[PDB]
Amino acid sequence: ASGGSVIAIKYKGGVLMAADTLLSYGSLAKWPNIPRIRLLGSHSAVCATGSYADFQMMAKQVEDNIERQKMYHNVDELSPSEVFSYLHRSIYQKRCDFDPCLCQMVFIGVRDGETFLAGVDDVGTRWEDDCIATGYGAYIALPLLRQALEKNPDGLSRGEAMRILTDCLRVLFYRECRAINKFQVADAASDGVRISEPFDVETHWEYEGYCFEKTAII
Amino acid sequence: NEYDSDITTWSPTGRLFQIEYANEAVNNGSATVGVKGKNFVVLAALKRSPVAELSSYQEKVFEIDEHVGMSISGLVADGRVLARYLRTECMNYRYMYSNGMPMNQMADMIGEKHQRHIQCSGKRPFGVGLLLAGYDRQGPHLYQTVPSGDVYDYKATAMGVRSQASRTYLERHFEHFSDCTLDELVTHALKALASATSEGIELNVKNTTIAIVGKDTPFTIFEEESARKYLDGFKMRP
Repeated sequence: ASGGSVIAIKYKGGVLMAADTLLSYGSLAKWPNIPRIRLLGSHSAVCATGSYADFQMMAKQVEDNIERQKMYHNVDELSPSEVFSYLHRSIYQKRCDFDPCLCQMVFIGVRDGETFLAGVDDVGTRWEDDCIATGYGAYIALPLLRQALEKNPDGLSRGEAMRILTDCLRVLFYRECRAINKFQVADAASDGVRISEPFDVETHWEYEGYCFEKTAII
Repeated sequence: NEYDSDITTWSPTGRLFQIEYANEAVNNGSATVGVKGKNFVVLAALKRSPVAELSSYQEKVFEIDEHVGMSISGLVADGRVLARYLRTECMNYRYMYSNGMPMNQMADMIGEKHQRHIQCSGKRPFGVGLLLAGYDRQGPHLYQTVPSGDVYDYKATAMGVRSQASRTYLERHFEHFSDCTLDELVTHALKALASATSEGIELNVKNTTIAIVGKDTPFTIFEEESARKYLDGFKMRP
């Protein structure tokens, strides 16, 4: 099994991470109604591309660590950046054992103002931006997010960023083979991460240039 | 008395005599006093005095990380065994989570490390007591470890030889510490410490270490060089 693509963007006050709700087995769309967005602790969320077993094990291993640490000792729960750091160190440690965690993850989180959005590969590479995307979203979706960021660097609004998230999800549906039209958007604001109900983006297949006579190679 | 031959033997009165002896090792070390403020923690340790021309110098105060620190009392040959472990663990934590280990988690680590050594035959309890001083998200923390393995979150404490007088002084001013500022904290700590020295000996830069750790202040030790800001003007006014 293997997930699809993930995209994520920071707006004025929070983060948005969108992902399709589908698990494929090679070319076969196996399960179209499973949730791929997990959320860790009470401030952060994660979503992985590629093999599902590895993401399922790694997210479980980093969700056991958060709750135990907070329950055993009287300490504050880990900030987004620190649970992401632990995620990255564990992925790198699994890679040194030739036991790779073959999934590119996108990690979002918000804690009282300091909003955090990072991404980690499976070889151990980690980065942070104002827009992340894995799978094929790094090629198709990411350029659109980058232009929508730079056309107004002051900071997008929540609706003005949800718009472009829909506009990139549409193209990802058009141009990615192993994808379906039923996505989910996890929105992380100061209160905390909140996953939305599945929704569908509308499409357009009625260009005149697609008519039977024109596309014909007689 | 034949019920103190081992650390794994209970006296008919449910007492561990090896640990009650190890407590006497702390009760005979050099005196140290810790005072916790609202945003700063101040440790003040009384080192050994020079014999009229010659200066013996031994490290009692340690830095464990940017925000932690510890003043030991008792057998130093155990204090180093514990400081190596605490440094190793605060590094293993800062490597994973890239942030300073919280005090409420480090005190428990010290407690477990102690307890692991009071339950087997081929072991012995650390005859050393610690004064942990830290600062994290929740503010300043001052602990104190004993050989038995306990850990006590204190507001102000003192341990070592003739530290009972230091505690008798501290148990009058410990209600106003949340308001006295840094200089006032170090003055309270020094006045409490000088109340444990011998009769004809007074505090001076030669026989006092002052460690400080607070909100915007990493753990800084203070020896002879810059102790004079807190030490050169100081009188034990009764």
